[PDB]
Amino acid sequence: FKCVNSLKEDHNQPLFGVQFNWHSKEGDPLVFATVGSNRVTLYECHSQGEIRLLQSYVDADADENFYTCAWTYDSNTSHPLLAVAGSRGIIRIINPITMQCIKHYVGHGNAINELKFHPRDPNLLLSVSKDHALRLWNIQTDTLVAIFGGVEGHRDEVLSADYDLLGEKIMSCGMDHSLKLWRINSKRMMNAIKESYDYNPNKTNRPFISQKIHFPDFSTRDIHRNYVDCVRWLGDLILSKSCENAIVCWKPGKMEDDIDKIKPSESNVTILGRFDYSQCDIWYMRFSMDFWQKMLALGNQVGKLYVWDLECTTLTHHKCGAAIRQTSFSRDSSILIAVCDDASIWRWDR
Ligand SMILES: CS(=O)(=O)c1ccc(-c2cnc(NCc3cccc4c3CCO4)n3cnnc23)cc1
Ligand SMILES: [Ca+2]
Repeated sequence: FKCVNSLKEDHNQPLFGVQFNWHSKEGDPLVFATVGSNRVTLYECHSQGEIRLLQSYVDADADENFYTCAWTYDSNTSHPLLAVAGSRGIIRIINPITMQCIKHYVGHGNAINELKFHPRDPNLLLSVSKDHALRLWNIQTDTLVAIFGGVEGHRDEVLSADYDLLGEKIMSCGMDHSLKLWRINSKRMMNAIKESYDYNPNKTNRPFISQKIHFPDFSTRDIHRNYVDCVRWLGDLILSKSCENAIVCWKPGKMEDDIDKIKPSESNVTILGRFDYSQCDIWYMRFSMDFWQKMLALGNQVGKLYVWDLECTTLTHHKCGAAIRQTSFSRDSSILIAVCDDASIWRWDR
């Protein structure tokens, strides 16, 4: 990787999220989104390291602080859509063509820390919040499918979640140090997803009833000893990080225990490896994997970019010294984008 370009956003506020759109064709434009302050900005990656600003969405609320964004497509037309949320706990669905807000979802009793679209069903949006719960939305019928939390749910703010390869289960983590598994391929959850597609507030006067999932399918507080701010699946394995300067690769149960044969009572975990690094002991630092899950990338609090081949390397520039909050690889992994606390964007090409 070589640094081929760099730019700073005029608002000067930290950039907390960055996502390439992976739903674009080959030979179609390479687009990425950035979130920070009350803004969502679109960019196009061109030949010889050029970054072209497409458009920005500025939210009406000046005190809204976007923390996350995620890309989806309209199943019927294949046109891209972008979901954004943050400190207001409002989900906004933006039309990237016109950078206009199509619709919004209110529900969470505090800020939204991460947004994730279901890997198979583009209408299924997962939100994680400071209110201790996860929420699964059907953005086609504008319904709240399920609320994950309560009694045996997270006991503090949820910082991250990720679906497995096929979107049969979610793993979430937060300030309570725990990592919780929630199966969505249960009869109850599949009937709720099916039911949510048949709902229309125009054909009934009764509300749609959300599944209230009070108990996870697995839980552990044995991986990390501090806030768990990032979680991602690597097949049936889990990669998670705290602020203890390591990304831990682990799994529920014992060495030969199948994740789908694990009972909720399961008290064992198996650590399969660690990715050690330095100066990334501040809360809110995300790691990211490329489309193929062939590469791992994590930025540190002083502008260093760690990149590991999953089949280490440090990417530095003297002008890059602020905390790198999030990174994103293009679908083909040829480009890696890093976003910083000083509103700066850094482009690294293979
Ligand atoms: C410059 S400062 O004033 O010290 C500061 C620093 C961090 C935050 C902040 C960032 N991010 C989120 N949530 C999203 C999130 C969650 C997990 C990992 C992760 C992210 C974004 C990057 O890595 N926050 C929720 N509440 N505060 C925050 C706000 C102010
Ligand atoms: Ca399985």
